[PDB]
Formats: sequence, structure tokens, C-alpha cells
Amino acid sequence: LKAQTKTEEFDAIKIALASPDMIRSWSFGEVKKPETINYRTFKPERDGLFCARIFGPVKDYECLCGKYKRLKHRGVICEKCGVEVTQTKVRRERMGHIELASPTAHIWFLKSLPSRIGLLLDMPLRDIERVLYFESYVVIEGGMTNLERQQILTEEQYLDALEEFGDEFDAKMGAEAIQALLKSMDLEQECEQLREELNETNSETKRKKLTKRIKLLEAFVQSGNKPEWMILTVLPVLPPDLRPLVPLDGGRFATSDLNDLYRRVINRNNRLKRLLDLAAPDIIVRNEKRMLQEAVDALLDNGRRGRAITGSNKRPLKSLADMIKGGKRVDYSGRSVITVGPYLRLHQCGLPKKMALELFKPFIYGKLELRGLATTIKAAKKMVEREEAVVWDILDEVIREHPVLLNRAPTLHRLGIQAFEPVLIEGKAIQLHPLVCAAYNADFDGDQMAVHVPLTLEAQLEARALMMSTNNILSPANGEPIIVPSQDVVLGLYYMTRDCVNAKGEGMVLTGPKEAERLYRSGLASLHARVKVRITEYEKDANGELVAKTSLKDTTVGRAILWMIVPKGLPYSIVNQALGKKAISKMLNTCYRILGLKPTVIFADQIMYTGFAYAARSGASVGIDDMVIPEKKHEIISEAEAEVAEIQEQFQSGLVTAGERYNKVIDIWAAANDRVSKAMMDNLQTETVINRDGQEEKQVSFNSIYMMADSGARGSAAQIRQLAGMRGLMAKPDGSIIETPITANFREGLNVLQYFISTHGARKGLADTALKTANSGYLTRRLVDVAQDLVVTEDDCGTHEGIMMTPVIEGGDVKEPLRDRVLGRVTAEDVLKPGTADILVPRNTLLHEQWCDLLEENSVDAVKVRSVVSCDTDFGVCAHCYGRDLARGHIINKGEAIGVIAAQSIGEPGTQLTMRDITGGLPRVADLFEARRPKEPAILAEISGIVSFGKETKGKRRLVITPVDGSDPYEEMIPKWRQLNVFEGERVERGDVISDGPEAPHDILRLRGVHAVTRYIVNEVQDVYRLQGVKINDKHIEVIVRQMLRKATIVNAGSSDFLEGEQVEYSRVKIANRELEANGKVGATYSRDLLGITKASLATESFISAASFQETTRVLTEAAVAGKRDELRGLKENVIVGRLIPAGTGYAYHQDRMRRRAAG
Amino acid sequence: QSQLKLLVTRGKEQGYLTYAEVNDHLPEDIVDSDQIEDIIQMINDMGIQVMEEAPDA
Amino acid sequence: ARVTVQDAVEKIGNRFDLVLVAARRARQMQVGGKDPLVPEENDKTTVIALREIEEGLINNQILDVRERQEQQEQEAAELQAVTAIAEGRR
Amino acid sequence: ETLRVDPTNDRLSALVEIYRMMRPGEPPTREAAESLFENLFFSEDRYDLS
Ligand SMILES: Nc1nc2c(ncn2[C@@H]2O[C@H](COP(=O)(O)OP(=O)(O)OP(=O)(O)O)[C@@H](OP(=O)(O)OP(=O)(O)O)[C@H]2O)c(=O)[nH]1
Ligand SMILES: [Zn+2]
Ligand SMILES: [Zn+2]
Repeated sequence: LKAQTKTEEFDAIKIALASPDMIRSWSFGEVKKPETINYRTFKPERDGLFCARIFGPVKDYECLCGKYKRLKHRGVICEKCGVEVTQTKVRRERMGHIELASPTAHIWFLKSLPSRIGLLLDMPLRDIERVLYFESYVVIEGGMTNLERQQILTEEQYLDALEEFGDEFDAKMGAEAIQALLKSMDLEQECEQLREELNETNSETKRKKLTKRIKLLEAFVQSGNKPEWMILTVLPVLPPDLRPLVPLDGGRFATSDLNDLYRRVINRNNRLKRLLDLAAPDIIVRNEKRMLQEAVDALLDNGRRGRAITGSNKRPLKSLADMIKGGKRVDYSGRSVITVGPYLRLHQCGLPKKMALELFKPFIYGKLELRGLATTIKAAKKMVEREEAVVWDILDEVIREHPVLLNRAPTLHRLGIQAFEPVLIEGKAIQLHPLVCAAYNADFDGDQMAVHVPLTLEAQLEARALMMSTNNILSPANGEPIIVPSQDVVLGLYYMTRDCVNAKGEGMVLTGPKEAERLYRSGLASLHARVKVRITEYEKDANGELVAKTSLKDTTVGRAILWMIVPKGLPYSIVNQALGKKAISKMLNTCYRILGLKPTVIFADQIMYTGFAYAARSGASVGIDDMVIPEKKHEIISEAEAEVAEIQEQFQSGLVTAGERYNKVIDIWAAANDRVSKAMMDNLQTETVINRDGQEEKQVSFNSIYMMADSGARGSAAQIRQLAGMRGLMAKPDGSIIETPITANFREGLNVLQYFISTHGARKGLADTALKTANSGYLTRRLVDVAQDLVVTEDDCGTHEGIMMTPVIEGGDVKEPLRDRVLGRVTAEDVLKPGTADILVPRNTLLHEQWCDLLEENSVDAVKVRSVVSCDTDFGVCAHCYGRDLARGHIINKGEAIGVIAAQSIGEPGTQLTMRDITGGLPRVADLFEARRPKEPAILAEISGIVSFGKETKGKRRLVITPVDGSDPYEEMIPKWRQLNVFEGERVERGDVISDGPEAPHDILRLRGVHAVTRYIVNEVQDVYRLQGVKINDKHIEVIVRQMLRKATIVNAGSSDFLEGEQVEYSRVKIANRELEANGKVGATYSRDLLGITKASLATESFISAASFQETTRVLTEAAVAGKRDELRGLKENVIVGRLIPAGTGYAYHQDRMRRRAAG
Repeated sequence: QSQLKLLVTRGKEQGYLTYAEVNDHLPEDIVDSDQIEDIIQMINDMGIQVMEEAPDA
Repeated sequence: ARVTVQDAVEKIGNRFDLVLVAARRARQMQVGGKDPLVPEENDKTTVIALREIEEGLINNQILDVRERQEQQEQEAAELQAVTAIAEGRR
Repeated sequence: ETLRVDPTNDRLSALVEIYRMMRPGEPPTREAAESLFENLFFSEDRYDLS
């Protein structure tokens, strides 16, 4: 016995047409005057666009006149002027209406792609539906003689037909004519007769329009909306506050364009009302009606036809629709320039004193008044406004364990916003941990980040348990660590290895920590020798725990002292025995997988501190003599120019093909470039001589630059090759290459010519960079919009099927293996073993248990694994079928947000993608996801049969292949263009190649199989990242392809109406509820359909979510026609409404509320 | 005939949606702000089937 | 749990419910009946709840049960007033 | 081929067709259809290559 009549909690919102009486329900009065504000008193007019009696009072609680002032009469209206004295915010919510004389057509339901008023009535839009209501050609409204029911007549035809009959087929013209036309229309009887007629002896020559309109008519009649509301007779008014005329600075009012529109429509409507009382000339009144139509159409939605103007501005007027067709500023926030903070930890950030003072203002107030000090709230304000020392100490209390999350401008992925613990710093800049400075893709060029203060209690815990930097150790994209040490730190730890012979070396042995005393006390060097020491190692096995292992290994000084940083576990020494390069991340990785979170974090801090400290101790610099040029440079150049000279001389005397000597001479300079590069590298690498004991030996150059190159720290082969070697073949604006490479280098001088040549590369480089940077996000938006609705739910469902995972092998003719694509994956079912047993059924491939897939030899290179592609889930994703790949080591928590994380991870490396039988680059990725047919698509055999010619070019035609076997034939169409691959008589299988060209994803999914098409997409999208060298897990690709295969097409006979292509969501849930419901014959069989990201995102349940990205004017209108309702599980549509997101910290709320909405 | 065959045969699918093309191959008085929306609505979005909803309209 | 917080999730799966229950307990402490279990040591209510969960005490079923006892204590112990009001409108 | 697809046949129909192409609205006359085309490429006040 509920039935409450207040503003409580809503479970859904409904959209539909509005009746004239429905408009009256919102009406708090009727605007009748074009007047707005008084010219002198600046007071709201009687019944103008800004009435006080109709809408709301100007001041809060005092009326218009002033008979009543204070809160004494808040429920009683004024005597002299019916003004309800409540609030001033009432003026913001009060509606109101205008009641027009002659009917008027709504611009949306009239001319918006399909003629909603036309298609429902079956009548031409801008052709017939225009001329009959613009007062030109009269229309019929049902005739029982000579005239049909919807024909168009002229005035001559009208009077003639009227004279022949008349007084028994009356049919007006104009707006009200179309009104009676829609009103007289019977949706029910037409729904019956149309179903009857559009089914009688008709092939595929009619079925199109038949099924279309019948579904549309059925939708409209079931919607509840009456076709009468199609053209409005009462036009509601938007609240004054949402279109105010506020005085600016020194007079000069500022009003909205809507006021101009409403003022115009009011004027024309009034004159129309006055003309229908005075003399009534047909031409004058009919014109005023067309003018009234103009005003209304302009107010509702300008668009669209010439564009109304006035208001002095040459620019159009922002209509109602224009204000809702096409960034959330927030309190408790700030921003500033970032700065490196070495002394900081991994979970801390440098927050400015004055900045943090203003941020936690309300918290400082409360805490002050809590302890004492400030007698009141305003006392705290005056106490912090006058920074009185003691207040700062209070600040140290409020920001104690109150996390603050930082954010960078280019937010590509989830690690764009990470939380930290605030640490007061005497300065006006924000300091950041140099480790998480890579996740942000942030540099200190002058970049500035923003800070937000988690106000809510659970918001603070959200920032601490989710957005905290310590919880984001591994990248969401690839399982590898993200906080891995970079340039400076890695260079330092690289210097802490690097075994140099002799030089204060000798094998003076000690015991770990003791060696530290040796280093500070000079005597011995640091990069020697090697030298032996006692290492107390620690390992565990089977029953875990710890097993000591003291030994005597031959390391170095650096390795020994650096060994102290290494945590309890780890293989020890051997991780330090190497050097500093890429294993620097490997060590961090293994430390995480064998120990845990905290140990990995402290290990990261220690290796960072150590790296920085010893890096400073090293004093590695970059002099001009550090980049040594090869002596054989001029030799190589002369030899190369000698060869090209011979080639040019040959070209002079014919002989060689002059048409392509350009290419071969390029090979000459290119080969020469490799000669110089190889020479420089072989030189700058080794070198040195030292003098070990009896002298004479060779190691590797301690040449700073090389040290930077052989240890990450921003230094690649190509760059170094340009520093001392030479800049090779340079690009030309034509797209061609110049046959005179930059012989010189940056170490040497650069001629004006070759620099004016390199300026092109730099220009196109920056230009292309600017393009792909915005284009990457351009792709990300489509990815997110289509995927940001699926969330891992229902724990872990059943099913065993799943793509058979195999190492991506180009080794067929090039040799290239990759077999790490199986880890943290939930096994399908006991994937065999050369003998028996072994792998379990649903056992997720552990990080240590994937190394067990090497103890089964190279024989086992194929394992069936559950993926998001398959999964017999409904509206979510099985936890097992997904994986575990996060910053977390375990499986994805139930109710995460796979969609956005997947899309982000995909569009994150988009910045480093070079746009162009191999397209390659970002455009290749876009084409693969959009599922576009190639420029020369191949063809396959749909059914296995016998290949034979089907009448050599007898059409039309063009060759024809007919693979017929078993039963029934097929006639494919070959257009002569492009050859073949299978002779006549030969047999083919189900999906064989008969064109040997580019394959179309649609054909693969349609014929080959879902596993095949998904394998195709993932293995083709990776191949463009292989070349770009961007590591990204296949899971996310499988995630987007999952809902990429959202909808399908049924072909048989069931409760669903055949031709309708519907998503496998309702399909599967309904086919499961039909085999054991009444009969399996009341349902049909479906067939998966491949549709691109854009095409897939276009279709969605919520009309609000759709109103977001795609054209609002369309979706909102069509959703208005049929009584649709969002209810209401989508992420996007639940964001603009301002409520808990149906995922993450929420979900449980939505789950409880979802089950709660089952009672009624 | 003319409008239908030209629109369909040409736009397949004009790749970058070459708007400044067929709008000149249309009769009647030009430079209008009315026929502008009726072409940007048919090319994309509801592809294939929309190109059959255009001629009929 | 000043740095994971990861050691608490394995005590109650899905970090999200961890946040909910932890926020629940922290809500009890910050306003109303405080009484922490793990020693404060000058820490905010944000982390105190997490430390308790890590300690092994204060979970979801625990809080719900203690809420049941709390309701049975406020209601059953003060029914003499409600029963006297029940005779108000017969 | 250009002549084959040319509706106009004289000077009047040409200027009228151009007048209807440039200013779609009012009925093309004699003075307007001529003066319009003249004030396009044959008048300093309406056309100038400097
Ligand atoms: N895992 C865990 N760590 C805790 C816990 N309580 C405190 N810590 C550690 O406390 C350390 C900081 O100690 P302090 O810098 O002196 O601050 P405290 O005054 O100790 O606060 P306290 O009383 O302990 O809560 C951190 O160092 P770090 O080594 O992490 O920072 P890093 O590795 O970067 O050095 C935390 O790990 C806890 O309940 N769980
Ligand atoms: Zn009053
Ligand atoms: Zn599943």
C-alpha cells in the first residue's frame, strides 16, 4: 500500500509525445504578451515572457508589488497580484504555455530524415506534405466517391470535384487538414488490413516496404501516443531562468535568443488571433498562418531552412534544439606545473603549502572549530585567511591520510589519474614521483597536472584501494610493470654493474654489507674485477617458507652493495650479476610475482634511490669527444660515391636500365649507410685496452653515450648513428627519396643544403605527429562508445569452448616465435599431455605454471582457452573466460569495467602508430575494427562441392563458378577481372580460397567460423603493433570483438519476426526459453553477423545513451514516437543523470535495485 | 532515373563522403539551406538500406 | 593498508566490496559510536577500518550481525515506551 | 559534347538560365538577366583583377 506522490527514487525515465492537455499540466499560466521587462522600472510585465505570477518571483520571498515581504506568507498568494511567494529558484522550474490559434506542425516530426508525420500517413514529405499545408494544394480526407483518401487537388480540381459531388466528402487544407488526416487515421484497422494485403502472393519484390511500415505502425499503435499530438496546438514555454535577460556591466542587458523567438511567435500568433475576428481576407490570414509556422519551426529547431536571424547579429539564433545538440567544472580542484621529487616515495606527491591550504579549506575550518582555537566557523575563516602558523599544523592533520589524486592532460588510459598521499612542500609547484612519471607519459618540459580532493568517505577509500599508485604496479594493457625505473635510475644501476678488469680490483673477498665499508673507504675501485664475496641467498619450494643458501660467487663491488636492496626472496645475485638495461624491469617483475605488492613497492623505491644516488656518484656527462666518428667514414663514402659514379657512367652509355637506376644507387648509399653505422658501432662499442696484470685485453667502451645506449635511458641506434655516423637517405616532399644522403653528421658541420633538406622531415614529422595524436583519440572515442557497457558479472558461468591458443608463428618463412600469449588464462578443459593427465579443467595458467608449459617440451604448442569471444554469458562477461591481466595479480574482480579499460589500452599506444599488400599503421587498425571490405576482396566456397564453369560469360557475365555436390547448386559471380586458383572438376571444401587475395572479415565470420574471424582480427591487429613494437594483450582485442559480434540474423520461423536482425542477447535468452517452454518449433535458428565498431555502437537500448554520441535530433525524435523508456543499466546514460555507475564500487547497488525492481 | 542512378552509382561510397559533388548534379534552384540536411542524413548511419529509403522519399 | 590494501582483498574477494564494507566501518567510526579495535596510532578513520579487516576482524557478516544485535538492543530494551504507545490508538 | 548537354539555344535563354542559377527566386526578366551577367566579369564596380 505505497503509492507515494512525491519526488522520491526513480527506476527509469520515459519518453513520448505530449498531448495539448499534457502541456496544460505543466502550464503555470499562459504567456500572452511579447513584453519582457519594463523599460523604466525594470519590472516583470503582467503576462509577458518573464511574468511573476505565472513563473516565479524575482527576489526570494518578497512579492512583485510589496504587500507581503518576509516568510510570513510563503504559502499564500498576494492580494493585488497573484504571486506565489516561495523561492526564486521557482522561476527556474516553472513552465507555462502558449495556446496558438490555427494548428502548427512540429519541425522535428515533420522534416527529420523520415517524415514521421508522412511515413505514418504514407505521404511524400517536402513534395506533397509541404504544398498541402503551406496553403497551396488542398488535400482529401476520405472520399466515398471518385476521390480516394489521400490524393492532392488544386483549387480548380477542388471546386470541380465539389460541384460534381460536394457536401459529402469535405476535406480542408493546411495545418488542421493534416490534423484531421492523422486523427481520422485508424491505426488498428490499418494494422490488420496491411498485414492481410502485404502477405498475399508476393515474393521479395514487395516484402521490404511491407515489413518496414507494419513494424512501424505496430510500434506507434503500441506506443500509446495518439497521432493527433504530431502537430501541436499548444506550445509550452521554457522557464525564464533558463533563458534570462540579466543586466551586465553598466547597463547593456544580456538575453537569450529564445526570448527573441518566443517574442516573435507570440506576436505572429496574436495577429493571427486578431485577424480571425476582424475582416478575414483568405490570402492575408493564410499567410499569417504560414508566418506562424515559420516562427514556431524556428523556435523548436532552427536548422534547417534558410535560418531565421534578426537581433542585429548576422549569426543565427540558438533555438531549443540547438542548445541540446552537438566541460563539467568541479569544486575542490586545482592545477599547477609539475616537478621531480626524488626524495619522495611511490605513494606520495608534493602538494604546495598555499595550494593545499585553499583545497582543504572546509576541512581546516571543521578541524579548527573541533579542537578549539577558532570560536566559530567564521573564526576559522578569519584564522586561515590570516595564515596564523598554528593553522598549518592543523593542516598537517587533515591531509594526514586524506589521499589526493593527480591527473595529466592527455588521458589515454586508466593510469591517467592516480592517487597519492599529500606531502606539504614549501613551494608553488607540484612535485611528483619520477617512477610513475612514465605512466602519465609526462615530461618536465613545463607540463602541468591537476589535483582533485576525494570528498566522500567511500571516495577516499576508492582513491586508496583503486586509484592509489601503489595498486597500479603493472599496466592494464600488458601484464608487465609500469612503474619500471627509467633513464636516470637505470643508468645508475647500469653503472653499478659493468664488470671492468683490474684497476683497484683483485679478488679481495668479504661478506655482503661489509663491502660497503670498502667502497666508501676508497682503496678499491667500484667496477672491478670481478671479485668474490659470500652471498646469503634465499629460496622456497613446495611448502613455501624460506630456505637459506650461503655461497661464494664472483660478482663485483656494485653488485654486492646493490644486493642489499633486493628483498627476502628472489634468486639473488644472478639478477644483479647481469647489468642494467631491460632486465632492470625483469627483476622488478619477478619480484612482484614471487613476493607480492608491498615488497615490490619498497623494492622499487630502493632501486630508484640507489639508481639516483650512484648515478650522481658516477658523473656521466656528454662532451663533444664522447661521440667518436669512424676513421673509415671518408673511405666508405668515397667507395660508395665511386660505385654510384660507375653506375651513372653506365647510365650515360645506356647498358643498365636508366629507368630504375635511381633505386639501385639508393641501395648503394643505403648499403654505405649500413657500412658507416656498423663501423661506428663496432668502434664505439668495444675499444679500450686497460692493462690487466700483464696488460693487453679488451672489454667494452666506457664512452658515456654508449653507456646511455646500452641501458635504455633514451638512446637508440638510429639517434647515435646520426650523432657521429651520418644521416642517411632523406625524404622529399614528393614522397620520393633524394639520391644524395646527408654525408655529414651532427658531430660535424652541416651544409645549408642538406639542412634545408632535413627541414622537410622535421616539418612532416611534427605535422604527422599532430595528426595521429588527435586521430588516436579519435579512434579511442569510437572504441569506448561501443564497449563501455559490458561488465564482468554472474561470477563464473559454464561452457568449455574457446579459441585454441597457439604461438603466433611467422616462422613459416621468416622465423619469429611468440608463446607468452597464454598466462592468467582460464583453461578450457584438460588440454591433454603427451601421455596422460597433467592440466586441469578450469585451472587458470599461473605465472609459475606457465613456466611448467616448458617442462612439457616444445611438443605442446597448442592449448584451448576460454575467452570473452565465446562464453555462454548473457549481458556480461564470465570472470574465468576473461583472465586476470591487471595491476592486480589475481583474476578480474566481479563487476569491474572491462569495456573502458579494454578500449583505453587499445587506443593508448595509438600515439606511436605510423599511418602508412600492406597498409599498416593506425588506419589499418581502424579498417580492421570497422570491418571494411577490401578494395579487391577474395572469394570462398560456401559449400563443399565440385568446381565447374557455369556458362562462360552468359549474362551479363563474366565467369561463373558452381561448386555442386550432395544436393543443390550455387552460382557465384566472377567478374573476369582478376584470375582464379582452382581448375574445373576439382573439389573444394567449406570455405576454400578461390581468388588468393585479401580476405573479407564478413565472409570469414559468415562461412569460416567465429573462432576463425576473431583469430583473424586479433592476429591481424597485432601484426600492425608488432612492427610498431607496442606490446598489448589479446584479451582487450577479444573484448571489443565480443560486442563487435553483438547482433545477428535469424533465418527460419519463430516468435521473432524472421527478417529482423536482432542481438544474440534476447535471441539466446529466448531460445533457451522455448525448447522447454511450449515447443522448439515456435523459434528459429540464428546466424552471427559481423558489424563494425561504429555500426555496433549505433545500436543501443537506452535512448539517452544514444542521444549522447550520435545525432540527438534523430534518436530523440524516433524514441519519442514509440513510448520508449531507459531503465536503466547503461554506464553512459547513468552518468549524465548524475547517479552511481552500474559498475565497480556500484554494481552491488544496481544489483540490489535490479532485483528490487521485480515486485512491480 | 537521372537523380537515382547518378546518386547510387557514384556514391560507392565516395570514400570520404564527397559532399561537394552530386549537389550540383541536382536540378531546380540551388544554394538553398533546405536540401542540405536531406543528403547528410542518407549517406552514412543506416547504410545500404538508407540508400533505398532515399529514392522512395 | 597505507599501501595495499591488496592484503585485504584476499580476505574478501573483489576490491569493490572491500571498499564498501571498509567505508561502512569508517562511517561508523567518523560519526557515531567510534571504538576502534586496532590501535589508532594517530591514523584517520579511512585506514583504521582497513587495518581491522587485515587483522581478521570486522567483515561484512560481522557488521551485519552486530547491527542485528544493535537493533535488538535498542528496540527490545526500550519497548516499554512503544508498547505504551501501541495502546494509543487502541 | 558540352553543346549536346546544353539546354540553352540563344543569348536570352543563356542569361536567363544564369540569372536563375545565381539568384534563385524572382522571375528572370530582360534588364535583370542582362545586368546581372554584366556585373560579374564586365564591370569595375563588381569585378576587378586589379
Ligand atoms: N603494508 C603496510 N605498511 C604499513 C602499514 N602501516 C605502516 N606501514 C608503513 O609505514 C611506512 C611509513 O613509515 P613512516 O614513513 O615513518 O610513517 P609512519 O610514521 O611510520 O606511520 P605509521 O605509524 O607506521 O602508520 C610505510 O613505508 P613504506 O616502506 O611502505 O614506504 P617506502 O617503502 O616508500 O619507504 C608503510 O609501508 C601497514 O598497516 N601495512
Ligand atoms: Zn504582491
Ligand atoms: Zn564465460
